[PDB]
Amino acid sequence: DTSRMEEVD
Amino acid sequence: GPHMQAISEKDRGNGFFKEGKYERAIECYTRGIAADGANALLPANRAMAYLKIQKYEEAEKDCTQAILLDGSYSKAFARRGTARTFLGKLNEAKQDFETVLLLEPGNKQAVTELSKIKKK
Repeated sequence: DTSRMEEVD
Repeated sequence: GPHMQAISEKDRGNGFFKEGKYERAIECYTRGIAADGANALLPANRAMAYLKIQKYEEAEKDCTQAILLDGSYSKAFARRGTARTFLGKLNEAKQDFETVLLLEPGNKQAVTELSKIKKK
């Protein structure tokens, strides 16, 4: 799997 | 200590970002980026809030900051390419989405957002 853009910590 | 102080203003701004109070998240992360200025995750969350308030010109800059400190953060490149796409810097965003594909091979955004470029 790979990283999604829309997020914070 | 200095690390825990830079966590506190991150943990604080995240809670405003979850509540949709994106500007208050920007304010908190700014206190951390100004206290420390060496963590890539602080400006990486600040850029997301600038992008939600449609200040893509300002979101681009904080995404570049996360790439100056870390240089390997696929989320920061995906956020810069996305900001540039709505900024009109579509050719500069093409290069950032191609860079996400170096950091994660077959990345779902790095195919799809690079494919949105060609909707001419």
